[PDB]
Amino acid sequence: REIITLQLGQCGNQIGFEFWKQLCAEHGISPEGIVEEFTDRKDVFFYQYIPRAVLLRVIHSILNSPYAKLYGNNWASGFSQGEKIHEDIFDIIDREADGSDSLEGFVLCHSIAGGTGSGLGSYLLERLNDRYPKKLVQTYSVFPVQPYNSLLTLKRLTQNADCLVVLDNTALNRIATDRLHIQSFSQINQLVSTIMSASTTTLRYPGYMNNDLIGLIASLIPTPRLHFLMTGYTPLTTVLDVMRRLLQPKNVMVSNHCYIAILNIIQGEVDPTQVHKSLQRIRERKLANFIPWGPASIQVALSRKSPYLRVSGLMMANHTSISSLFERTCRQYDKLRKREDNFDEMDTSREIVQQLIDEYHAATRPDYIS
Amino acid sequence: REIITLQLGQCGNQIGFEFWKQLCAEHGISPEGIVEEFTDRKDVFFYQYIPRAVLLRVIHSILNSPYAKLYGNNWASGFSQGEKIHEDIFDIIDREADGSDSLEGFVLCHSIAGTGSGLGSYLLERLNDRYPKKLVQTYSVFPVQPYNSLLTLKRLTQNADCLVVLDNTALNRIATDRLHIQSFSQINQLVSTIMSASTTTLRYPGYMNNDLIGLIASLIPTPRLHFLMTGYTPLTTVLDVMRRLLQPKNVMVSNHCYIAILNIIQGEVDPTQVHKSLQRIRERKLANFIPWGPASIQVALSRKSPYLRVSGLMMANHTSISSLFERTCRQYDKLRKREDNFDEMDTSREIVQQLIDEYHAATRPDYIS
Amino acid sequence: NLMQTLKKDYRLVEYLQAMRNFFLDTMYDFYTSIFDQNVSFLNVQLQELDGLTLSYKVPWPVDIVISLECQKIYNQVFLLLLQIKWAKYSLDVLLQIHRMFLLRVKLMHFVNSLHNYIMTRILHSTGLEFQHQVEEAKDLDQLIKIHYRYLSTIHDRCLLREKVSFVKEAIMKVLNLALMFADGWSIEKMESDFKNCHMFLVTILNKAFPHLESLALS
Amino acid sequence: LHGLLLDQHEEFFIKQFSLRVEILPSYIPVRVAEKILFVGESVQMFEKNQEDTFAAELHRLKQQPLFSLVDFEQVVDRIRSTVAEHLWKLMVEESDLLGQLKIIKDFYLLGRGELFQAFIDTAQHMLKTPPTAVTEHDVNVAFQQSAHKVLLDDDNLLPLLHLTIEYHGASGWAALGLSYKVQWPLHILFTPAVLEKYNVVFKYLLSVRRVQAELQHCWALQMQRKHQTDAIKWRLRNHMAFLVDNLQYYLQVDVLESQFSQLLHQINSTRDFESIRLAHDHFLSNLLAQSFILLKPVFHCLNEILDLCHSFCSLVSQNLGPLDERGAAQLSILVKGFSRQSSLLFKILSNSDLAQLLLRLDYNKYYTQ
Ligand SMILES: Nc1nc2c(ncn2[C@@H]2O[C@H](COP(=O)(O)OP(=O)(O)O)[C@@H](O)[C@H]2O)c(=O)[nH]1
Ligand SMILES: Nc1nc2c(ncn2[C@@H]2O[C@H](COP(=O)(O)OP(=O)(O)O)[C@@H](O)[C@H]2O)c(=O)[nH]1
Repeated sequence: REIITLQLGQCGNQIGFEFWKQLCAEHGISPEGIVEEFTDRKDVFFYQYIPRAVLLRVIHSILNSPYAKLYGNNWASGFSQGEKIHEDIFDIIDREADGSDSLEGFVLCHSIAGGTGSGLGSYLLERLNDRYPKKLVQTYSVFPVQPYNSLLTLKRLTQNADCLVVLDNTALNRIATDRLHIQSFSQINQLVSTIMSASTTTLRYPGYMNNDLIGLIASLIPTPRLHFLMTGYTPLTTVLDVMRRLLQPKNVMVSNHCYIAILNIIQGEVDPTQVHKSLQRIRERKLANFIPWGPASIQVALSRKSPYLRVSGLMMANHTSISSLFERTCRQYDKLRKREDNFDEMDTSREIVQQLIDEYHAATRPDYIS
Repeated sequence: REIITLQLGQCGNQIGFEFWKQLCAEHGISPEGIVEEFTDRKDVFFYQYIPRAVLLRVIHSILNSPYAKLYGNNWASGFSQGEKIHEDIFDIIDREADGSDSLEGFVLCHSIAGTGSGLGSYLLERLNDRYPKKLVQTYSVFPVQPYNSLLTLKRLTQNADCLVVLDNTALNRIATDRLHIQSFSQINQLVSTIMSASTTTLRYPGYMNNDLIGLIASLIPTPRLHFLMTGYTPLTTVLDVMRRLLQPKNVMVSNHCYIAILNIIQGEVDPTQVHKSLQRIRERKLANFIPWGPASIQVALSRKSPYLRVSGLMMANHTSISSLFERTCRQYDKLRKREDNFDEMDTSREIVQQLIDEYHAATRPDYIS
Repeated sequence: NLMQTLKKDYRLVEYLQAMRNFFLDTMYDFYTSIFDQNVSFLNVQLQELDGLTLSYKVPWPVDIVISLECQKIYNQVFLLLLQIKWAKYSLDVLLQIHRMFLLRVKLMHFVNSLHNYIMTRILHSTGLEFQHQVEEAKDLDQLIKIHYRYLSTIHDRCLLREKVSFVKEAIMKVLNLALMFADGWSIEKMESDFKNCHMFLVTILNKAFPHLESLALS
Repeated sequence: LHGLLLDQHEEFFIKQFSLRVEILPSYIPVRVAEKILFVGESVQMFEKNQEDTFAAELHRLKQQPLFSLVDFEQVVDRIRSTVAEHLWKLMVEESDLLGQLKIIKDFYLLGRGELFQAFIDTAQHMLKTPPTAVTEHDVNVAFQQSAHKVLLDDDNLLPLLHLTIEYHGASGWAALGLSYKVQWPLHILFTPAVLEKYNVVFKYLLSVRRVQAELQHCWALQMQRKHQTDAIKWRLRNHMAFLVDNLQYYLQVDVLESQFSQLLHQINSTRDFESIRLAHDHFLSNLLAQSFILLKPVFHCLNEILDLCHSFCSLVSQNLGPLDERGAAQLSILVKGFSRQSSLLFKILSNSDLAQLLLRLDYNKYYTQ
């Protein structure tokens, strides 16, 4: 069960290469895509070694790197181009699907703010649901005329992408100043790659459960509407030490309210006996609020750090506070609507996202059902 | 349940470092934060080993010490600079507070004599804001200076959960009497001994007093009267110690009566003779208490650090502490008529007047109402 | 040989030292969780109004010393001790309006004085003597006697065996004042009770058999 | 010493060999009987100087006119520790005893779980039907195809796993089993008895791994059906019935990867062989108890959740439109039974169930039931 990855837009093509140079480094893979001498299951991302990538000016910058053998700005303008290269790119996609044994999902890296992303990323999600109906489409989208590109795209991600992880540049640029002291794009991307890498740790190493993308998402998303997640990377030592740093909003890249379900990923060699002791004290302290309506639990998983390269940690959070970020955007959208062929598609898009923010604000009530 | 330390200004960073020196000397922890081979529960004051220290010019001096492996002059000036780095320092607190499993208290080492007094004023109002279930004890140090002092009092009168006075003048007296020095680097040698021996029951577990709230709330009768003074005579049976403790020559403070006495015994004394010593203290009656509430004297046994002789410490709540306030108070009225709103200074003068007026009434047979 | 392997380890002596240590630090965190039930919830807490029967596992070489009817007595003193730690901690965790504080010191003292009496003057006096005695054990039998002469005396100094409804109940009923006053956070009707039961306590204990005077001061 | 028994009349007390107790001698303890059977099976399965020395010692005992049990063990315990030491070499260093144990944890204890989800995906239709005499080999080619399907290629240790079907003495999964042909040196430690209790665990663990997989497929079926008012009642019960199995499928890495962490420690510490024979025997005994298999009530309650969920996931997959023709009339039957079983297990919980209830009630939802 392999996952074909697609990368669109400048931001998407840039983070992917930094995600690729990170992944092949964790394994014994030379930049020439050849194994070096120097158990780790490597089939999920590599084909027999070539990564199952489809990259879509910046391409020249990639081929000039020593990793060469590894393989306008308006929403309307980006879409029009898509329909014109409709047939051209799908043969690239289709041939990769038939080549794989049992294709499972579609990882996509794109930015709503990015024009090409706001035009070409949006078009694929409708076509991907049309051609292949039984394939999950999960995207590592990243939030930043600017509000327009954002809200118009959110209209597609709420009905096409059955999963999504948001990465806000505002909080990322903030974290860069306080604990990294940078002031560029070339520095903040270093931490972005760390998130995507540890996000797919349990899949690349043989474990007991979590052997597919479905094995991670299904516990998080209960309903087709509540399909937005958040990440948190603490190390920038026991099992109880790492969790107390996760729940602090000082490290989560975000700018009543309660979670839905938590997934914890530990990449260290900690003694797995005291993890049940850590959870007990957490329930005693009551550090995070939950939903009363439905049964939920806090989960944790273990794995092994790359030996060829100490405890790290990544958390997957499903919080209703993420709705506020939408409101801020849609608020600015209404601000530009009253100041400036049909101008109607942008009207229905504002209405459908109203349901999403409504669903989350109604989710934090004891009567979210019906 | 752990306690986090914070060292403010040149003074606080000085007194804390030397206290961390001796504390690491008592424990079996080499200066390089690595355990030495050579019984003590140390999770409260150490993290697995790095101390839970929050230091705030002297930073260079600390780094220059071989212990590098162990991690203007206006009050309003300090208050402004604190808001400037509000989230700058509180992230360090929050990364450690939430980084601590179950935080228990907040100890503070600061001098109200320049910027640490202003920054310390900022922390108190701020710590009460966010953390409502966290103890705040302050090991403040006492001696244009009257201004900075009186404000910190106004903040300390309602924010801090407890307070331990340490006046330099009385400490200056011990510097010459039993040491024959006349130095800053020498007076703190006693202050560290005062600090280390104060929390011995918490670092070496016993039967009683396994939490800091267990020690203080026996003394403090009401949140207004939350001011304490200490005693340390040994510089011999249990009766010899306590009698040496009630002599005013040893109290670190420059009618009246006590509120409650808590004693620390760290020697190898026998628990057979302590209850009789209290009797001879009552019969001979070397001290008086409040006439209203039935006051008691407490004493605890402990174990001295084997990695390091009978010693002892005394904690007191004495109403004679009112005189110390009245001096700076008089000093304030002195410079007020002697020389953008200048109105907050009057608010501070009103509240500190309340506390003093409560002291004088606290020692009367009609403290009710 | 048995005594030899009992200092550590068939170290019977080593096992005995741990026994009176895991009750009578560590047990502070255990009870504090109970302040804020289930029978399995406690076990994971331990492994981390009057019930909580506690037991232990003893190997055959020491089974003859720590008998079965010996566990209950060790359990008896543990139950009563916790109720003292309870009232002591309940009136301590918190911090005519201020008139309540005068009822605090007038009470937080009294329970505190009693706690200072049971633990220090009794649970540490005989304990210090008992260790100095077992280290001179020279017999299979007398080791039982020096041990059995430690419980049956510590159950007498701590008044739990007889004169319960005559003396012990007084401390028990005034302990209910530590519960009632803790929740509320009628006031005049408390001192009328408090000044009565406390005077009832001294005017009853005044009969003092002699070791009771160590607390009779207050 | 040679791996074969010279008996033709049921004389010796050793008849995959086993051990006999109703014919075992009286004065000989059962402990040393466990030692003997291990050294013999370990050589039979295995098929320098350690041979002649053992012979003369055996012969010397025959000249003693008194059989002293203290000496009979004195020579056997060396032989056991001798063959165990060399076997431990082959099990770890060349084969990555430790190497064989790692292989066991993988295939018997579902350690390589990714192999068994693709194995189920292929060997699904050829097992739901009642098993017959041909499906025994019809699946072995699928399992062999599965190991090559995840690029795990090794001509070693692959032909050692031959799936068996208990046929003629019912679904196919109820009779599935996995046998392992032990080598000679490890035959003393791996009797058909210890390999039997391993086989029972493999059936139960494979069952829950099957129901979670097909259940996750239902999750992908609702998500696929994004655009009926009653259509939401599925996921309101599916996601409900998902947490009862997923969390049931947790605590397993916290009981396997923990107990296995101790057994792997017990060997690398003690040089004795008897410790291995008791620690490993103790290690397996916990799996029967901690995994809630021996306790009938917890084993009889969650047992109903398994086959109840089968009907649910099949019902939603057996149609392509909404549950209209008595389908919704059928869904309302299971919820009346399942929701009661949810509170029923909640009463069973209220030694180790805290490690299960903590995860189930960290969100405090079952408190409302
Ligand atoms: N995180 C991240 N975001 C990026 C990067 N490069 C561009 N972006 C985002 O892309 C947006 C600009 O889009 P742009 O690149 O002009 O779109 P294009 O002209 O269609 O490529 C900005 O708001 C950025 O937040 C990158 O390297 N990292
Ligand atoms: N007893 C004692 N007092 C000290 C020591 N160091 C500084 N002080 C007092 O601290 C006061 C000055 O504090 P200051 O350095 O201005 O604090 P800052 O403004 O925060 O840097 C003086 O009045 C000193 O009496 C010390 O080591 N011992």
